[PDB]
Amino acid sequence: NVFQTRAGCLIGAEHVNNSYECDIPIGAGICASYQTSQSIIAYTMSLGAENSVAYSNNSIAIPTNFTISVTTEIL
Amino acid sequence: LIANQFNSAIGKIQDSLSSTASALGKLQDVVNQNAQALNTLVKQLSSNFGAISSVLNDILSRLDPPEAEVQIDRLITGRLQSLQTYVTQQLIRAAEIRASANLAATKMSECVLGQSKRVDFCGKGYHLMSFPQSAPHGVVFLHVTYVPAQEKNFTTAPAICHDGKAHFPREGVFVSNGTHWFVTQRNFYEPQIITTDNTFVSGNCDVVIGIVNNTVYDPLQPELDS
Amino acid sequence: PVSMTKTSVDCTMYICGDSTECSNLLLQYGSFCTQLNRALTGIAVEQDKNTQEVFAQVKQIYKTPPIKDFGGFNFSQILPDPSKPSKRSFIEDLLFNKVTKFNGLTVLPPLLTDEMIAQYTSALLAGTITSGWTFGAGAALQIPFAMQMAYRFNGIGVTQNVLYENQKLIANQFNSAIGKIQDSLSSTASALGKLQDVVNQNAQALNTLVKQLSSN
Amino acid sequence: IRASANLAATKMSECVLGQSKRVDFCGKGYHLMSFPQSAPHGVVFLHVT
Ligand SMILES: *[C@@H]1O[C@H](CO)[C@@H](O[C@@H]2O[C@H](CO)[C@@H](O)[C@H](O)[C@H]2NC(C)=O)[C@H](O)[C@H]1NC(C)=O
Ligand SMILES: *[C@@H]1O[C@H](CO)[C@@H](O[C@@H]2O[C@H](CO)[C@@H](O)[C@H](O)[C@H]2NC(C)=O)[C@H](O)[C@H]1NC(C)=O
Ligand SMILES: *[C@@H]1O[C@H](CO)[C@@H](O[C@@H]2O[C@H](CO)[C@@H](O)[C@H](O)[C@H]2NC(C)=O)[C@H](O)[C@H]1NC(C)=O
Ligand SMILES: *[C@@H]1O[C@H](CO)[C@@H](O[C@@H]2O[C@H](CO)[C@@H](O)[C@H](O)[C@H]2NC(C)=O)[C@H](O)[C@H]1NC(C)=O
Ligand SMILES: *[C@@H]1O[C@H](CO)[C@@H](O)[C@H](O)[C@H]1NC(C)=O
Ligand SMILES: *[C@@H]1O[C@H](CO)[C@@H](O)[C@H](O)[C@H]1NC(C)=O
Ligand SMILES: *[C@@H]1O[C@H](CO)[C@@H](O)[C@H](O)[C@H]1NC(C)=O
Repeated sequence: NVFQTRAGCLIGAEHVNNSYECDIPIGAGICASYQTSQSIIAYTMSLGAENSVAYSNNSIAIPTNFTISVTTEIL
Repeated sequence: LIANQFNSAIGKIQDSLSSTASALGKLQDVVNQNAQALNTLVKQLSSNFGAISSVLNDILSRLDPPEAEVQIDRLITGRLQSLQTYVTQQLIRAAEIRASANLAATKMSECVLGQSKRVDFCGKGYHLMSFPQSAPHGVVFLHVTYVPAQEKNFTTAPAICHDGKAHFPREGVFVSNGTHWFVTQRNFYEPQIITTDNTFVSGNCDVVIGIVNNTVYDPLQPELDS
Repeated sequence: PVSMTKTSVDCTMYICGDSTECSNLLLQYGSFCTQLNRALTGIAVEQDKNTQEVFAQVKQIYKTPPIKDFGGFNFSQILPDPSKPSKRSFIEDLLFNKVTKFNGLTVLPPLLTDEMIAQYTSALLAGTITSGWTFGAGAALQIPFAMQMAYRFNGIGVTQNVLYENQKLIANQFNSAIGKIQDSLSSTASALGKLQDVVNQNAQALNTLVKQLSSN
Repeated sequence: IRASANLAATKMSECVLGQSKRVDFCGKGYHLMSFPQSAPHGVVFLHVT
């Protein structure tokens, strides 16, 4: 159950087409994770949801509402 | 509404901190590296460094000084070399913290003591205010931020012709709900009727591109008529 | 500069060329080398963190609309070019061309391949042209690039009507200014000195490390 | 490098994502907008001023 990557030989992890958020970094763009019956999968990283913006030369989007969100920063 | 959004938002911070320690990783990391470094320091004591015995007294015993000096000297060079590494690691690691402290000072001086217009320097999104909380060997900030949530599509125009004179908004931008033209503030939908008060005239229609015909209501004239 | 070559050097293979006799003597020195191996690991994982912080600042990957109708401005240079194999813009490649063993020394690969980095810089650049600063705050909001620039003037204290009256002149001044950037990078390599300086120091560092092997 | 990386990190956030009123933090002149471009082991900014 061997998978070949630029990082090296990867043994005991099953390749998958699906991409997800990077979970455990192997390098050269492959991250591995525990997922479903559960096993270890190695996948190409997902850089985030694809989102084209409905741009045009006369269209503007105005927020109509707000959320006060408090975040934590630790140093 | 904002009070409720703020009060609940503080509430979640408890729960995220109450159950998961993944947030506190950064401070815990500093403790481990320093604590782990000392373990390496004391561990080197047991190492022989190529001498008959690692225990110094056993060298003082088990043979007279004139030969024992050679064995001790081998011990010293090993131990002395261990400090050279350990100290040199601290200075470099100490420099890292001091760089982090100066960032904290700037972040404290510029986030809690005042509003900061630097984007993403004090929390994601538009910044309102910040709270410091002390933490073991560190500081924890609560960045209270304003995040615009729900948006709408509106047709917009750079400027408005009224009598052959271009009109530009004093503040905010022109938005049309499809049949009527309004000026609304930049970050919130608060449509309000076009007036000479909202708009300052400049130049002539032809030069601007995309300018749209409409009417600019004038407050004074009905007052004059009535 | 953002990241440096992620290198890891093995304790023993460098010190002892596979001599058990040499290895046993090394065990007397105790845990020296394992902190060296560990310290170099600390550097290595850190670099993959650097590139995260510089680029991975956008939560979604925006792409520009197909038709490049930007009020006259011309980002064809800096926007990604499909024809080139790596999804890289024209000005990016001028950079990748300008900038140019077996004793336990291994060079670990970076976590973000040069392709994926190019997607962030495509995403960040696509965000700036259609949403201004908004995508940093929250959901990206479409806004005609003519107006967004008119906002930006209003930021520096010049009233808006300066832009809309002089849109045509600004566009050419912006389009031409991009033009000079290509030539300065394409012809003169003194610009990329800093990145080239990072690489040379590291390669020079390893060679001195290997040269030390052959001294008595 | 890390000091240089954060300086890029700050410069990315405060200059690309938003207009910055800090003087010469974003190239000489009043700042309008900046563009990021990737590079070998580094990042190159275009500062439109
Ligand atoms: C703006 O968004 C807030 C987000 O909460 C909305 O407030 C909620 O309104 C619903 C009404 O269906 C209430 O049931 C919730 O309790 C409200 N939330 C909170 C936290 O109080 C608000 O209605 C939105 N305003 C507009 C005009 O759409
Ligand atoms: C756009 O907004 C305007 C202003 O609110 C709307 O015009 C009003 O429409 C209501 C009916 O919903 C009438 O009772 C008012 O008399 C109208 N005002 C004026 C000044 O005519 C208009 O209907 C909205 N249209 C859309 C498509 O949103
Ligand atoms: C806005 O309204 C003006 C009229 O106030 C329009 O100007 C007309 O333009 C046409 C086309 O060139 C001419 O044939 C007319 O003679 C113009 N009118 C006058 C009074 O000179 C203008 O076209 C309108 N623009 C938009 C975008 O609606
Ligand atoms: C943006 O500028 C580029 C040039 O950098 C334009 O691409 C050129 O288009 C002309 C046709 O007008 C061709 O003859 C050139 O060969 C093109 N150059 C390259 C490098 O492809 C592009 O058309 C401009 N876009 C707009 C909308 O004007
Ligand atoms: C990925 O998909 C292709 C076809 O789209 C398929 O042939 C291949 O087996 C898939 N990979 C895995 C690991 O199943
Ligand atoms: C604005 O219009 C676009 C058209 O493609 C649509 O995808 C988008 O959802 C609209 N905005 C909202 C808030 O629905
Ligand atoms: C906006 O783009 C449309 C094409 O969809 C074009 O017909 C129109 O003239 C443009 N208007 C401006 C002001 O650029």
